Amino acid sequence: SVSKANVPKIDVSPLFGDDQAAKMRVAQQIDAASRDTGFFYAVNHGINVQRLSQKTKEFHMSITPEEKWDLAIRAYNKEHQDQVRAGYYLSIPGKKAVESFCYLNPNFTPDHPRIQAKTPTHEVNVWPDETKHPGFQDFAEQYYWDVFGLSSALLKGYALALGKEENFFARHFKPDDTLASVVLIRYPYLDPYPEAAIKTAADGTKLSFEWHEDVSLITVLYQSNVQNLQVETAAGYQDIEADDTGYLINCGSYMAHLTNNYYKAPIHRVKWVNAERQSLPFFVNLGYDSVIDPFDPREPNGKSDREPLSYGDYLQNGLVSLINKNGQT
Ligand SMILES: CC(C)[C@@H](NC(=O)[C@H](CS)NC(=O)CCC[C@H](N)C(=O)O)C(=O)O
Ligand SMILES: [Fe+2]
Repeated sequence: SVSKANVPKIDVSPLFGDDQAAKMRVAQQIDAASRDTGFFYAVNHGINVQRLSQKTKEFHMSITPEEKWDLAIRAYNKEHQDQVRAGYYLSIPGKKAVESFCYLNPNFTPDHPRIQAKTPTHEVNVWPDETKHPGFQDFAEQYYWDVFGLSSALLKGYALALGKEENFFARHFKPDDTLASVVLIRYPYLDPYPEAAIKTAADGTKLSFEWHEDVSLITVLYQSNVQNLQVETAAGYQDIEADDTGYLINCGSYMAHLTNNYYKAPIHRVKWVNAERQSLPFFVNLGYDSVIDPFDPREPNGKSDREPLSYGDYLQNGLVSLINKNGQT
């Protein structure tokens, strides 16, 4: 018998306003969720998720093998040595079902100083041909800034929840240098479904992606309406109900580090379900040099003995570790 996780729906609209007490009431709800299962749905967020889903589906269903090779990351195309993060992550017919397209900050151009310095984790996005995918790049870049704006507001909520001024996290989340990424993931319907793409957990559950903590400050996720996620609790895994009108929010391991595990990064996994669906995360990453001094909200003085960790070092190590543990996606 698998139980269902308590995942509250939080109206985040006050975080865009100037009613300070209303913002505190949202923060209290974020705090409560972050100390319980670690997940909540953000509702009344203002993002046109219908258009997001439609445009993503048009892209996934119309891109051809030729185009996928041309956009592929270095794991799938040895010619693209500069594409570790950004580009197309191919499926492998009969072996690997999932495929995805990842893009980074649109402001990362050949002229950007971090690109000119060849700083790790910064890359210039690759895009399909405008004539084959009209409006796709325009849509995707605007979506990046829309979800950036929602994420900025959420970070104000997290700061207030922890007793800090509302710009405590957001001041490090800047359009000019954020390492945040969008991933447009297609999980396909397949018949027969390749057995190599199904993992069996210790408890017998069939999975598409094994247990992990997120490499992020927070993760801001839109998924279509097919139940798939489970969160670990002390009493075992619990199902997270789907909601295709809201964003599912959780903390990543950078938040756990800087709060001395007061807000844990929830361990979660993806159940195998044979259904055509979309999983569209935005990983809220800071800048390469961003450092937040850790603190412990449990102590009156907030003192922590944990070392400050540069976000760039955290991200570089975290991305590689996730591939080594859970496989190349
Ligand atoms: C659980 C979902 C978020 C999704 N999984 C995922 O997106 C998983 C686990 S959080 N994430 C990753 O592989 C990290 C992608 C990082 C990205 N290439 C980048 O360079 O920034 C899924 O549906 O499998
Ligand atoms: Fe995750």
